[PDB]
Amino acid sequence: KQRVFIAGHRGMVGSAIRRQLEQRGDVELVLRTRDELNLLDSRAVHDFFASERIDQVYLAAAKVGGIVANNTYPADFIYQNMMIESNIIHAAHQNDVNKLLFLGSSCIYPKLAKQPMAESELLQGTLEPTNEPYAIARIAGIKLCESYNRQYGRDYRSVMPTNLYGPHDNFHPSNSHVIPALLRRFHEATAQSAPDVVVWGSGTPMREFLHVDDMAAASIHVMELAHEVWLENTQPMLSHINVGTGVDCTIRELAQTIAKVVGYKGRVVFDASKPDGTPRKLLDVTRLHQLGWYHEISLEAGLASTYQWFLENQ
Amino acid sequence: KQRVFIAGHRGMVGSAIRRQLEQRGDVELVLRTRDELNLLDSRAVHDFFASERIDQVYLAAAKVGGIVANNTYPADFIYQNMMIESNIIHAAHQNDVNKLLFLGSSCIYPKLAKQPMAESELLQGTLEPTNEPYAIARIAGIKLCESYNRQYGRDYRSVMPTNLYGPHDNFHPSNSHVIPALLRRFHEATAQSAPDVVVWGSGTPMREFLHVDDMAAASIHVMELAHEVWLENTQPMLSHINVGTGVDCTIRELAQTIAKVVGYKGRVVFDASKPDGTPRKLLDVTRLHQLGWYHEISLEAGLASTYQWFLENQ
Ligand SMILES: NC(=O)c1ccc[n+]([C@@H]2O[C@H](COP(=O)([O-])OP(=O)(O)OC[C@H]3O[C@@H](n4cnc5c(N)ncnc54)[C@H](OP(=O)(O)O)[C@@H]3O)[C@@H](O)[C@H]2O)c1
Ligand SMILES: NC(=O)c1ccc[n+]([C@@H]2O[C@H](COP(=O)([O-])OP(=O)(O)OC[C@H]3O[C@@H](n4cnc5c(N)ncnc54)[C@H](OP(=O)(O)O)[C@@H]3O)[C@@H](O)[C@H]2O)c1
Repeated sequence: KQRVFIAGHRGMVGSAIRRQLEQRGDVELVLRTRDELNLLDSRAVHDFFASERIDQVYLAAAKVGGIVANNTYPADFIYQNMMIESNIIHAAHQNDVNKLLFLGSSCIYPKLAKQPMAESELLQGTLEPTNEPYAIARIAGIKLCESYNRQYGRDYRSVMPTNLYGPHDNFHPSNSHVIPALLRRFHEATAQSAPDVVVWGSGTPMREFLHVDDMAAASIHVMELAHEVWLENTQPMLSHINVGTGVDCTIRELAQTIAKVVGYKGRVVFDASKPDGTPRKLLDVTRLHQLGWYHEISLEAGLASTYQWFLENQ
Repeated sequence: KQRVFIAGHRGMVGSAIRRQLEQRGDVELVLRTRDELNLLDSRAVHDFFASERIDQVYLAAAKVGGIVANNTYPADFIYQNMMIESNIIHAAHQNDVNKLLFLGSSCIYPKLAKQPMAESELLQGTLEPTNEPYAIARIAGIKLCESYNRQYGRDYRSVMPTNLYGPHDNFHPSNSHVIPALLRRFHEATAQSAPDVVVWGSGTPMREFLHVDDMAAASIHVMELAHEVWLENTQPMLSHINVGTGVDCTIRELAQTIAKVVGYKGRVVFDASKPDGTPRKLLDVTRLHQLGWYHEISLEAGLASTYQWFLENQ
């Protein structure tokens, strides 16, 4: 059996990967909670790699937050992500771990990128300021992977998710991520018999959403492809792979779908006196498709299962 | 007296800073060689900051090299610079060091930036591939400084030099940096009575060069300006300051000047069958000038003194 370390295994993405691999009689999972292993401590991370005989790493540990957190604690987001990724990648190489998958973010891309965003949009323009420190740390993780690949002949791959949703998200009305926020807001409005739920903006911007279990499936698929196939569809210094659906949906359609999913019978209202973001933002997933993976979970089916998860975990 | 840690004090830039501050009866220098303090070791760096009562840090330690090294050892250049800067900045903040100057590189700028390059060219386009890993590590250092400034109210400033030359450079014919390489090549051609020295390219590209002692002077000037004056001339998320002359010179003029400086009486020859780089590359130093510093060392005077340094240190 392959000994697989899922860093960050209790996180939203890491736990989705663990759920699928836990079914794999060919894999032996090696898991450490934060309390057992602080990924910021270089010595502790090296001691772990020197004693645990790992074959593969899923690097799903990160300091991640929403708009308020990213603007309020920028040093936490840059410093902690730099250190976690540098520690893990360095220790993996020192202990002859040849396979690693770095799970990043779509905040890597420029604020005004061409849509849909192909992987080659990386570094083509200015970042969103809210996420800039975090994004630079994420980009440094990709470039660590590519530099170890080039200098040492490692196989350190990387995937960048689009907006994610699903079990183990933060379902609080204040979340800046629209899916969990709206699921929660509509749930509470249906409990209260509120006449309406008002969403800021016009509802016209188009966005892209992927269920976390699809993210995990794509991630395992990308990790386990033959190296020559992964090489054919990447370039050494442009190596990351976008993971998503490649399909747009208006915030209007999303909100109306959520309202149906939850059984809300009041009105969804958009307040267009508040500003919209850019008109369209989504990943180009041609590379992923070419690599033979296509998502399985449609928005309405994924929202419904995600809401059932929330219901069972209130 | 202010207790000033010059990280990297034996380096080309760090030693220039040390030469000038060593004359300052208001400053107490705290210096550690690599053998005494490995800047990659987070624990050792934190122990140093916890015991040495530092007031100011000049962060001049880095893993720096030329074209062959950057392409050959990309992981060394990204990983070591990430760790040195993350360790120092984190330990400085944990121990209430409020003032720091991060000394970076002009490789931060896009390959096809607008010339002359203002600070706002950062992140506007794709990096030069040779230096990409190094450049990302450098950019992460700026963004660490800005994030600690914003989250904690620190005063972690940053300067980006143009091409540097001067004492303590590597004067080997194989250096990819044109000034030290040409000084050495012309020195050897004058020793050998070689009829000519052939330089690849046409000699038409325009480049910018700054003597290291000017770099050090500008760096100390920027570190010691009042914070409100530094704030007036920067922005929190666009905080770095270019250090240079702002003036172009053709590689032709440079080579002919070097030949005169060394006393070569053979011919300088350009072989235009070999390709040139971009036609023009230099920093816009308006911000530095506005902050009241202007370079003092002209090219011919700086080449002559630098050659006299080489002569005395063969
Ligand atoms: N506040 C937000 O809006 C928010 C936050 C997280 C996730 N999300 C949603 O979930 C999506 C995916 O999140 P994600 O899975 O990347 O993040 P995540 O759910 O926060 O998972 C990151 C995992 O890394 C662990 N970790 C962080 N630092 C560690 C350290 N020093 N040592 C060991 N473990 C460490 C975290 O543990 P600890 O929790 O113990 O720190 C956590 O289990 C995000 O894109 C967003 O859609 C939203
Ligand atoms: N090969 C090249 O072409 C080359 C190399 C260096 C400088 N330069 C010229 O000099 C210009 C400025 O160079 P620079 O001053 O930034 O570089 P530098 O002269 O190499 O100085 C960097 C200093 O940091 C020290 N350092 C690096 N890692 C360290 C660690 N882990 N612990 C403690 N000390 C550490 C180095 O010590 P150690 O030497 O002991 O590693 C060195 O003293 C470059 O732009 C170029 O013009 C050229």
